[PDB]
Parts: sequence; structure tokens; C-alpha cells
Amino acid sequence: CPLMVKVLDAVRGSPAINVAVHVFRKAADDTWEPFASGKTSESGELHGLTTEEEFVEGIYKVEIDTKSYWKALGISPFHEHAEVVFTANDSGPRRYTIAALLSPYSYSTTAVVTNP
Amino acid sequence: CPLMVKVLDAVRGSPAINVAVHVFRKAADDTWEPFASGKTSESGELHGLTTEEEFVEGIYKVEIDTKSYWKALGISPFHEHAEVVFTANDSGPRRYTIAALLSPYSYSTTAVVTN
Amino acid sequence: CPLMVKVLDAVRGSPAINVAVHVFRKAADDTWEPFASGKTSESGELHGLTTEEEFVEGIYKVEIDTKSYWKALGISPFHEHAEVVFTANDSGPRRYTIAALLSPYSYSTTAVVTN
Amino acid sequence: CPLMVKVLDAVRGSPAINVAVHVFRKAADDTWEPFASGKTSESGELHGLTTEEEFVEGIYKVEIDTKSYWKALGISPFHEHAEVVFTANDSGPRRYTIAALLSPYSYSTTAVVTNP
Repeated sequence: CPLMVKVLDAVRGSPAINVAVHVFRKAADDTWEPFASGKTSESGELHGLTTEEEFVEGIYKVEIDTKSYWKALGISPFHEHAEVVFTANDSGPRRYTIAALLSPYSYSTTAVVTNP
Repeated sequence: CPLMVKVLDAVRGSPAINVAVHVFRKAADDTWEPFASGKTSESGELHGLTTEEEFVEGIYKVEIDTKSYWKALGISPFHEHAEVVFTANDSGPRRYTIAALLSPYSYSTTAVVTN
Repeated sequence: CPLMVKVLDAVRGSPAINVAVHVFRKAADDTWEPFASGKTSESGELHGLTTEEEFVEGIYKVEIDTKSYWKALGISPFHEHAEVVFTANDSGPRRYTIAALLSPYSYSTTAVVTN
Repeated sequence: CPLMVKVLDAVRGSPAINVAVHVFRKAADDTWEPFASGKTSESGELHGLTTEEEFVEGIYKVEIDTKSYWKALGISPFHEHAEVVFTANDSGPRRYTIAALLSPYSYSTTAVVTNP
């Protein structure tokens, strides 16, 4: 799994379950092309977005649909989404974990990058 | 000052000085229209972006040029930039502070919305 | 003002107002000696804790009473308090801001140390 | 595993390996009694601190030795340690994950609490 997303809820002290995530890759013409999408499991994890073959070099945007998450819980949050934008695989293949910790008016995000 | 941006550096324990910040407003066609920009001051703050008259309800994006910041300090960073996307809503308090706390592979952001 | 404490609320998007804060200094016998205390203001800040004369090098602990804060808002929190433990060092910059960003099951803290 | 600690490094984008962790429990006389200790693995995780039998109700302090971590990497950090203090198991047994994300002048921490 070369790209995994993990989301935690700082209000509940739990995984953030059923969070929609959309990944985009910047195209040659500088537009954001849809790359992959999914939603977090009961563990707060999203696996299986892509493959080593398909996850080529590029600039990627991981959009975590935080507003949709909070609204589904009946809470009115501040942000539309959390965006994580990074160059990937430019020194060869790596494995990326994008983690996020959510509150209604705040979030934090980090990356764990490993070389297989 | 209806909109202020504050940026802090978690590596050095300091304000993040001379960071470029661009604000965009979402247009009807879903494109991002330039709105305001500037560079953070010696205190890590960017004041004077807009006025009450100009800062109408809508969706805004604050893009913080973190990559250039880290590179100017000789540090290799992960992100291209940090983004903060939110709706300005007149039913809530009137002053928005968007704060960001930067590390090479991570950032935190919060909103402080007051009257 | 050599030491200031700032507290923000990540649930409401606001300063964290009327939060009790206690500062301790580590004594020679490794016990924590009361040093300064107060409650955060309407802006989430606590100024006036100490003076340059009193704030000598050493290990300090800033304890933020997060549990009472959340309970007063009707929210069940995880932590008993938030703690920030650090060394004041005269070789570095002279003004310390300890900032904390609170959620019910989480907190973030940073230091902004300037001249 | 009723108590697990996980530590990530926000500078390197990696697990925080070899981080010492000391857990204390508040005694009847209000002192902090040593409860358990260990260090994070190559995954940034620390397992096996305690057992369901031993992890009774109480107020616990998880001290993550961040200064020692950063100093071993040759960096002069701000904090002495990160302390996480909480009441545990007061509504019956739970499983607690204490996570921390470290930078030289900052850290964040969260809890994931689950009911087995």
C-alpha cells in the first residue's frame, strides 16, 4: 500500500469513521485530475487507494472531507476540508501515510514516509 | 480587520517570518479568484488583507507558502503549501484569525473567530 | 513580560477564557514550588505572571486546568490537566510564550521564544 | 493491550524510535508511583506496558521523554518531556492509545479510547 490515510477525532477520542477522501494529481496542464477516492473504515483507516504501478511521480492533493464528516454527526464545523498537497515518488517509490486529527475548528496533519 | 493570518514555526520556536500568503475567493464557476496576499511580518502576522466592505460571505482559501519558507532556512519540507479552506458566515462572529503551526512534515491550523 | 500563556479552544474556535493556570519552579530537592498563577482573560491570555528579576534559569512547569474548562462548558474531557515542562535558558531569547490549543481528547502546545 | 503509546516525528516524517516512556499512577497519599515503562520500537509504538489485571482504576501519567529523544539525535529541544495525565478505567476497563507528534519546540497529543 503506497498511500494510506488515517483520521482521528479529537472530540470523541476515537477513529474518525466514514470520512470521505479524494486524491488528485496535478496534470501536465496544471489542472487537478481525479486520482483516487475512498472512505475511512471503522479503524479510521483508508487502504487500497492506489497501486505501486499507478502511483507515479507527481504532485498529489489528498482532500479529507472534514465538513461532510462533522455535518453527518450534526455539528457545524469551520473548514470545508483539509487538503494535504505534496510531491510524491520523486526519488523513487515511497510509502506514504497521511494522518489527520480533527476538531470542529481545527485540524492537524502529518506524513510518515518510508522507503520499502 | 476582518481577516488575519498568524504563522508559527515549531522547529525554531519562533514566529514564521516573511512567509508568503495568498487568499482566494471561490467564484460562481467554482474557480479560485485572487482576493488578498502578503508576507508575514516579524511577529508572524499578516494584517490588512481586506476590509469589512470587501469580505462578504463565501468560501475562501488561505494558501501559505510553507515550501519556500523551509527551503530559505535550509530545510527540506514535505508539503507544497498549506491550505486552509473555510466559509465566512455573517451569522457568526465578525473577526477571523487563521493560525498555522508549521513543521517540516506536519502542520496544525485553527480558527479563532471573535467579536 | 518574560512569560505569557495563551490558550485556544479548537471546538468553539475561540480563546479559552477563564482557564486556571499554575506555574511551578523545580526546587533543588526535585519538588515543584509554586511560582505564579492566574486565569486567562477574554482573549485567552495570561500576562503578568512574573518579572525579569524573578524568572531565573531553571525548570518550570505550566499546568493548565483543562478539565474544569471543559466541564464548565458541559463537555466531558479526557485529561486531568495539560502540562508544559521546560527549561528557561538565558542563552536563548528573553520572552517566552507558551501556547496551547485544546480539544476534549487532545491538545497541542508550542513555544514562541523571542527577543 | 490496554495501554499503548505511539510517537511520530514531525521533522523527519517518521516514527519516533527509541523514545523512553514512563507511566505513573497516583497513590492514595497523592504521590506519583512508578507503574510501568518502556521504549518505542522501530514502528514508533510501545506495547506491553501493562495487563488488564494490573491496569486498575486510577489517575495515570504517561511521561514521554522528548528531550532525551531529541538530544540523542543531537538537537537541543524546548520541553523536558510531554506529560499526558488522565483518569482511566473508571467506567470499567477500556483500551487506551496515547499518541504524540513531536517537533523540537512543540508537540501534540491525542487519545483513542475503545471499549472491548
